[PDB]
Amino acid sequence: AQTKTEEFDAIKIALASPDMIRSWSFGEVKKPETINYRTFKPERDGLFCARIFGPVKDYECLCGKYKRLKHRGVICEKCGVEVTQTKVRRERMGHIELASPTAHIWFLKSLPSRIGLLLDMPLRDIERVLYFESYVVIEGGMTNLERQQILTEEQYLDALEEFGDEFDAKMGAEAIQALLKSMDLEQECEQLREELNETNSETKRKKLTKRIKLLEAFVQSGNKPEWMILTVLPVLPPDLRPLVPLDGGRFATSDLNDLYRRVINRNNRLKRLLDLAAPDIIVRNEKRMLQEAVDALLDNGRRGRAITGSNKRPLKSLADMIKGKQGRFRQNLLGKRVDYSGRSVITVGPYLRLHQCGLPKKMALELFKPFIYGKLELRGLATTIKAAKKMVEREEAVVWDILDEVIREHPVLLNRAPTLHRLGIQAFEPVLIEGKAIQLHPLVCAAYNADFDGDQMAVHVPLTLEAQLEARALMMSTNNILSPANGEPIIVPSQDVVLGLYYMTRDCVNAKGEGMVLTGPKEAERLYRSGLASLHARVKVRITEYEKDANGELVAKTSLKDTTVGRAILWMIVPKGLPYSIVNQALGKKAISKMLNTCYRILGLKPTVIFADQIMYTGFAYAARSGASVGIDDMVIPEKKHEIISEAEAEVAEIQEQFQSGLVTAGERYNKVIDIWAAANDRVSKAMMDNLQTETVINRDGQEEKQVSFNSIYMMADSGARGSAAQIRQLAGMRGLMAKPDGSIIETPITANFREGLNVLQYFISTHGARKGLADTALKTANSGYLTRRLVDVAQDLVVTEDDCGTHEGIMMTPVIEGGDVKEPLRDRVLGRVTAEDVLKPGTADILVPRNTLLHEQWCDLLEENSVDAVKVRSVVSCDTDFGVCAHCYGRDLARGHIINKGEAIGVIAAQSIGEPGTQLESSIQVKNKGSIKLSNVKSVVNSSGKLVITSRNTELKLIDEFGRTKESYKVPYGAVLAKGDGEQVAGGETVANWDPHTMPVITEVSGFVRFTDMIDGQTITRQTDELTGLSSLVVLDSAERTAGGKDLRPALKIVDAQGNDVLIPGTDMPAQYFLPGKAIVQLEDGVQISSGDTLARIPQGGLPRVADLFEARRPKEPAILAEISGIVSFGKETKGKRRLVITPVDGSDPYEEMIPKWRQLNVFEGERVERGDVISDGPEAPHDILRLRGVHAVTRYIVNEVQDVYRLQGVKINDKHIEVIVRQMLRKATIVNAGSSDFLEGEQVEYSRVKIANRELEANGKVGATYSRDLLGITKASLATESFISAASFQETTRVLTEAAVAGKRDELRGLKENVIVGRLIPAGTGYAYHQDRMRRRAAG
Amino acid sequence: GQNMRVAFMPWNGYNFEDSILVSERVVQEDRFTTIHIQELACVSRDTKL
Amino acid sequence: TDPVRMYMREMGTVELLTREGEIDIAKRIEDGINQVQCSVAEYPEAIT
Amino acid sequence: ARVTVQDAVEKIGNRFDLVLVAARRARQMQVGGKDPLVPEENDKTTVIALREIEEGLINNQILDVRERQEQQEQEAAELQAVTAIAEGRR
Amino acid sequence: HARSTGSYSLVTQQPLGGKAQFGGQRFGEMEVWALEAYGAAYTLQEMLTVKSDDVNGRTKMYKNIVDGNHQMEPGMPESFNVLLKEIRSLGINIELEDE
Ligand SMILES: Nc1nc2c(ncn2[C@@H]2O[C@H](COP(=O)(O)OP(=O)(O)O)[C@@H](OP(=O)(O)OP(=O)(O)O)[C@H]2O)c(=O)[nH]1
Ligand SMILES: [Sr+2]
Ligand SMILES: [Sr+2]
Ligand SMILES: [Sr+2]
Ligand SMILES: [Zn+2]
Ligand SMILES: [Zn+2]
Repeated sequence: AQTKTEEFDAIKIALASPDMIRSWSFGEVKKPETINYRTFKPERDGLFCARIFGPVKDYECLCGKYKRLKHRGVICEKCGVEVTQTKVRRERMGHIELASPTAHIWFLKSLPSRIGLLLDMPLRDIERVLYFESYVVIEGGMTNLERQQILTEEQYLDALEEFGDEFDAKMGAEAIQALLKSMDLEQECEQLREELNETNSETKRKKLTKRIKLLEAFVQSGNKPEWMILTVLPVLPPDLRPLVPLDGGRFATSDLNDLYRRVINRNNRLKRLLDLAAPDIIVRNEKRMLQEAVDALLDNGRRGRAITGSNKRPLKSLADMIKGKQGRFRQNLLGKRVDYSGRSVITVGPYLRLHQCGLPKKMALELFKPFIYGKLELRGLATTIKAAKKMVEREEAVVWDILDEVIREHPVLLNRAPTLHRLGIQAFEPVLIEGKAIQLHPLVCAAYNADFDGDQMAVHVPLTLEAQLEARALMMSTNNILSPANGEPIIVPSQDVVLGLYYMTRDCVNAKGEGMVLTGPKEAERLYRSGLASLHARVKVRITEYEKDANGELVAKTSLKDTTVGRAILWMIVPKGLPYSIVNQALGKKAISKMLNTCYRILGLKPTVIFADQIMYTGFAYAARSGASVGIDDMVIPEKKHEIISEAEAEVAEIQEQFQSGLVTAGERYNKVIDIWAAANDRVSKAMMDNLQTETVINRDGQEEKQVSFNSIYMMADSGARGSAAQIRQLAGMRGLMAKPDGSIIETPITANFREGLNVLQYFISTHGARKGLADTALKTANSGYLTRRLVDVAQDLVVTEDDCGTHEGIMMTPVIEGGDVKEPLRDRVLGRVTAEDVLKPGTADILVPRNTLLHEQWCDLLEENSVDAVKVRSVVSCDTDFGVCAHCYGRDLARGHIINKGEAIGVIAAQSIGEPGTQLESSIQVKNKGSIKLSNVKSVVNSSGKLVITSRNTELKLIDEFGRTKESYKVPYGAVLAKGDGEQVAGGETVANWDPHTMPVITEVSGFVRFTDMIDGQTITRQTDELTGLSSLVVLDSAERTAGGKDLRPALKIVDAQGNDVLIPGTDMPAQYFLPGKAIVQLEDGVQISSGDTLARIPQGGLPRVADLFEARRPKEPAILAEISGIVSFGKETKGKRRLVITPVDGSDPYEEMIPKWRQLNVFEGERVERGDVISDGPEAPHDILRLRGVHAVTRYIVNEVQDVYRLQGVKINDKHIEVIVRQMLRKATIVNAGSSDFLEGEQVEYSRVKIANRELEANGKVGATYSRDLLGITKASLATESFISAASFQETTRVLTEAAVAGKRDELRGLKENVIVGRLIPAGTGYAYHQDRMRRRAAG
Repeated sequence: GQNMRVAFMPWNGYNFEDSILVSERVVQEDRFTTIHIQELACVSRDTKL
Repeated sequence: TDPVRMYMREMGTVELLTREGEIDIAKRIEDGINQVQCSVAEYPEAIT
Repeated sequence: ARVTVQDAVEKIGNRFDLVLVAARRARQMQVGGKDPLVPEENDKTTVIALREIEEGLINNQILDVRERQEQQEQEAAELQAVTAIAEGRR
Repeated sequence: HARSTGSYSLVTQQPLGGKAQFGGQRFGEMEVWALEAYGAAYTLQEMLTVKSDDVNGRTKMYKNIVDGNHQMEPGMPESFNVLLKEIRSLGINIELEDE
C-alpha cells in the first residue's frame, strides 16, 4: 500500500481531538511575543518562531553559523532551528495549552446549537452556567434534582448540606464538558424510540426527530461529545498572518495576530492566578474573558464585537477568512488571477477569416515570451536563456520571424466581460498585425454582446497539447457556428453585410442593361464593373444549379432563370450543393439567416463556414459600391402630418365640453381622450409608410409607379440591417406618448418628430423615459446575472452518464395555439427530440415510423404532409439514470449536427441558454369552420336587455359538421353570454360565446325589485370606480377594513315584488337573499327592477420577475382550488359565505375534509361527481397543487409553457429541453409514505429511493416496498440539499455547512463539477469525464 | 478636439459597428496629436542593511 | 458588551469594610502566618 | 485540420475522446521521436496529429497495439539483464 | 496590457502587477461556466493551478515550454492549501483520504 503518495480521492471533515491538535503542532506558543525592535527576527517562543515553525531565510539558521544549501534537515544545538526552506513557515502549525476549558463558538452560538440539541437544553440555560451565574446538575440519584437542573449559589448551598458526597454539580464550562462526559450515546437513542410509540404528535414531532438525526449521525462517525469544549487551541502558520516590512518602512500585520495576543495574555495570567491565591470572583472573570478571547479569534461577529488595537474596525477572524463575499473559499472561482493573459480594445477585421483574429504584435511577443525562448535555442540562433532574453528586449529583426512560426497553428482564446453564455470565450488562430489594438471578426461579434466603440476583451493563451486541442476541437468559432440555446445559427451577417446583399438582390423598373441572354454568371460581372449594366433590372441569366441526389451527388439541372444581374454574381458565392431558389429572392436578415441554416444540414460543417466568410467579403464590397447615406432629405415627413394632428387636437377639446356638462364623467374622460391620440399616432405612422415605403413614381419604361423605394432609411429597415420600423416612427412621423413618474401616460403626446425642432416642454417630457429606461438597464444586468447564477448552482452537478435509458416514456408535445393562432408548429417543437413511441397516425400508406431515433431536419418534413398531432417524446424529466441524463432519451445537441455525446455537462448549458437572452426581457370563442352549435347541460335564461346568460357551473361547447362528427372542444365558465342555442347553423368567422375575462359575475334566479338590507353606507360598503362596465359602483369590503361601529352586518341583496314582499326562490319557501362576499363590486342601485338573468355583483380575481417566480415555485396570492379524491363528493355545513368540502369515495376508511375561504366562486353546485384534479376557482394555479394531484407530468409542462410565454412576447427562441433539465433538478428529493429503513419524513432523492426500492424488493433483507411521493423544490430550496460540503460552502453560508459536516462526519468523494474546481482537479465533464471513469471503477476492487 | 471631413458611407468592413476610418493626412498633419506629461519618482531609502 | 456588566454585579454584592473592620481581617492574617511559623519551628528537620 | 475538425470527429465519435487520442499522438511526436504518418507540410504538432485521424492512420486502438509492441521490444532487448538480476536476489 | 510571467502576491500566490510587467487578467466564475459548458477540462486546469496559485506547478510547467514539452503536471493549488490550514486552526479536523 502507498503511504507517501499525496494522490487523494476523498476529503472528510470531523471534530478535532486535543491529542490530534498536538499532532498538527510542532511546538507550544507560550509567549505573546512577535519580533524584536532592534533586529527584525522572531523571538523565543512567540507567534513568530524559527524553533517551532521554521527559519525566516532559505536554508539558514538565526545566528548565521550554518550557511549554504549543504546542510539539510539539521536541528541546531545553539538555536534549535531546522535548516530547511522558508516555505515550512506556511505549512507548520502550533498549539496553545488552555489552563481552563473554553467552549467553541461555532457549536454554541450557531443555530440551532449543536451542544444544545445534543443535551436537550436551551441556550439560555447553557450560557448562564458557562458565563458563571448558576450551577448545573450532572450526576443524579436520590437528590430530587435529577439532571440538567439550574441552581443558584444560594440554592446549591442548601442542597449540598441536605445530601452532598454522592451529589455532583459543577460551575462553568468545566460543568458542560463533564455533562458531555457522563452522557451515554448508546442508551439515549433507545429511550427516544420507545416514547415515540403511543404519543406521536405532528408539529412537536419534528424536534424529536431532529434529536435522533443528530445522535445517530454522531455515533456512526465517532466524533465524541467531549471535544466540543476546546482544551488545546491550534495556531495558524506565520506566513498566512505575516509581519512584513513595506516600501516605506512601517510594518504591516494581520488582524489575526492582534487577536492571538489577546488569547495568550490572559492564558498566562490564569496560569499565574491559580497558584498565586485564587479568589473565585477574579478567577471566574479571567475564565470569562478567555472564553471570549477564543470566541473573538474564531468568529468575531457573534458574541460582542472586538475592536483592533490601532484601527477602528472589526478584526478579520478565522471565520472571516473563509466567508465575507471575498475570502478564501469564494476567491477560488471569482477572484482568480491568471498568467499568460492580455487585454486590449477591440477593432474590426474584415480581411480576416472566421478562425482568424488580429492579435497585436507587441502583445503577442509579450504573451508567448517563454515560447520564443523555447524555439530560439532550438533553432541555434541563441546560445542560452539569458542570450535569448537580450534578443527579445532589443526587438531584433530575426525574433519577429520566429514569433510568427510559434503563433501559427497555435489557438488563442478570446474572452469578453460579461460572459452570459458559453460563446463568450472562443478560440482563434492569431494573425500578427502592427498596432496596440486587437482585431475581431465581424461575424462572431454577434455571439458576444460587443460593439466596436470602447469594448475590451481578455486574451488567454493555452499551454499544453490537451489545452490546444480542446480549443480547436471544441472552443473554436468554426466549430461553434450554431447557438447552444436554439437550432438557429448564431453567426449571422448583420448591418453592413445585410445592406450589401439587399442592394445586390433588389430590382429596379428599368436600369442599365435589360433583356439580355447572358452566358453564365461570369458575364454578369463583366457588365457591372466595366460600366455597361447595373446590378438591378430583370435580366435573363444562364445558370447551372446542382440539386441533392438520393445518394449524392449526380444531379446537374441547367435552365434559364429570370433574375437580375446582381443575383447572378452572388450565385458564384453560393456553393454547388444548394438550390438556386434561395438566392432568387431579395435577401434580408431574415433571408440570409435561412441560407446558412439550410447549408448546414444539406452539406455539412466545413462547406458552410467557407460560405459564411464569402458572404461577408462580398457583403462589404457591394455595400461600399452602393454608397448608402443618411441625409436630412431622406427623413421624409408624411404629406398631411399636421392635418391629421389638427383633427385630433381639438377633438380633445370636444370631450372637454362633455367634462363640464356631465355627458362623459371626469374618470371616463382620461381613458377616452388617450384613445384619440393613440389612433392618431398610428394614422401618421401608416401615412409615413407611403412616402417612404414605395415612393418612386418616376418610371421611364411605361407609365407605372409600383416599385420598392430606393430611400436610404427604408433600405436599413426593410432588410433588417439596423433600425426597426419603431425607430423610423419617431424620426420622420411622430414620437408618440410618454410616461409620468407615477406610471400613468401624459394627456398630450409629443407631436414634433426628430426631423423638426422639439419644444422645451416636449424635450423635458421625453427625458423621463430616458432616465427611467436606462436606470432599469443599469440593474437589468445585475438581476438577470443573479438569475443566471441561480440556475447554475442547482443544475451544475449534472452530466450524461449512460448512452440510453431503458424507459419508453416521455412528454406529450402539441403545437402551441393561443385562441385561434399557431405560435410554433410541430416541426420546430419536435426538432431534435427523440420519440418514445412509433407514429401511428393514418393518412398516407406506409409501414410505420421507427422509434428511438433522431428526428433530422429532413425527417421532420415527412411528418408535415401527414399532419401529426400529440407525439410523446423522450425528455429530461422521465429519466431513471442513476445520477444524470441518458443521452438518447434526451435529444440533439443544438450547437452540433447530431446527438449529444456523453460526458458533456447539460445543466450548465441549460442555465446559460436562459440567462443569456434574459437581458432582452381565449376570452371569446371564435370558430372558422362551418357547422352547428350543440350544447349540453344548458341552464340559460333570457334577461330584459337580451343576453342569453347561462346559470350553470360547467358548460362545454361542441360543433357538428356536414357528416355528423365533433370538430372542436372549448370550455365555457360561469357568467357567459351565448350567441346561439341548441342546433343552430354558423357562418365562417363568427363568435358564439362571449364573457368578460377578468371577473366572476353573480347571477340571480328570481325577478323583481332590489332591496339593500343591512347595506349601510360607510360602515360596510364604500364607493369608488369599477374598471370593466364601468362607471361609479359600490365596493364591498372584507371583514378586516370595516369600522368598529358596524361589526355584525351581512352584505346581502334582497329581492322583492311590486308590493314589497319577498319573491320566493323556486324550490324552498325561504326568502330571496343573495349573500355577497368580500371584494365584490355591486353595479345595481336601490329601487331598480331586474329580470331573471341580471348580474347582481361581480367578484374580482410581469417579465423577468415572472420567470424567476415560476422557477422558484412560489405560490400565488390567490391559489386555485382542486379536487383531491375521485368519487361522489358533497358539501357539508355552512358559516356565512363559505363551504366545507367533504370528500368521501366508496371504499374503506377514507376520512377527508376541507376548508374553503368565503369570497371564492366555485365550479360545482350540489351533489357532483368530481375527479382528481379539477378546476373549482378560475385563475392562476399553484405549482405544488398540480404535482400533488395531476401528477409529475402536467406540472412539468406547466413550467415549460408559462416560462416560454414570457420569452415568446419579447421575441426570444429557447428550446423546451433546456427548461426541463432544471425541472428535473426541482423534482428531486421526495417524501416517503411507507415504512422502509429510516423514519417517515426525512429527505431522500427520487433516484436514491429508486435504488432503494430495487434493492429492498428482491434482496438486501428488507422485503418492504417504500412508497414515495414526489416533492417540488424551487432552485434555492433544492440547492441547499447537496450531498457535498465543499460544494455547499461555495455559495451557501459557510459556518453552518462546516459545523454540520463536522458533527455528522461527512465525506466528499468529489463527483460534482464545482467540487473539483475548488480543490484544483479535473472536471468530471467533457475531456476529464473519460479520465474520471478510470478512478471510479477501481473503488469496488482493491 | 477639432473637426474633420465626414462622409456617411459604408466601407469594406472598416466601419462595421460604430467604427470610424481616418486618412493618413490626419496623421501627417498634426490635428489629433496629444501631449502627455508623465511624472516618475525615484526614492532612495534607509534600510536595516 | 456582556463581560463588562456582570463583573460589576459580582463584586456589587460584597460591601466595603472600613476602619476597624479592616483590622479584624488583618489580625487573622498575621496570626495565620505566625501559626505556620510555629509549626516550622517545632519541626526538627527545619533546624537541620 | 486547421479550420474544421469534423472530418476527424466522425472517425472516432466523441469530441472529447478526440482530444485525448490526438494528445497521446502529439506528445509522442513532441518528445519520444515518432515519425509523422501524414506528410508534414509545416504545421504544429497539434494539427499533424489530427491529419492522421482524417486519413485513418491513427486511433485509440492503433495507439494501444503499437504501444504493446514497443514495450515488448524493449522487454526482449533487456531480458538479458533482468534474468541476471533475479539470480542474485534469491 | 500583456503578461506571461511576473510577480506574485504574498498572502495568495496568484499573479500581481506593480513594476516591469502588467498585472494578469482575472478569470471569474462566469468564465468558469463557459468552460464547464464546453468539453474543456485541461484549460480550466491551467487557469486554476499553473496560471494561478500552484507554486510547484507554475515553475515546472514554465521549464517545459522552453524544453518543448507542453505538459502540465499539476498539484495542490495555494488557494486550497491555505484553506486547509484555516479550517485546522479553527479546531475542526480536515484530512485528505486516499483510494
Ligand atoms: N479564406 C478561407 N480559407 C479557408 C476557409 N476554410 C478553409 N480554408 C483554407 O483551406 C485550407 C485547408 O483547410 P482544411 O480544413 O484542412 O481542409 P481539408 O481538411 O479538406 O484539407 C487551409 O489552408 P492553409 O491554412 O494554407 O493550410 P494548408 O493548406 O497549409 O494545410 C485554409 O486556409 C475559409 O473559410 N476561408
Ligand atoms: Sr451589439
Ligand atoms: Sr458598450
Ligand atoms: Sr521531427
Ligand atoms: Zn543558529
Ligand atoms: Zn432518460
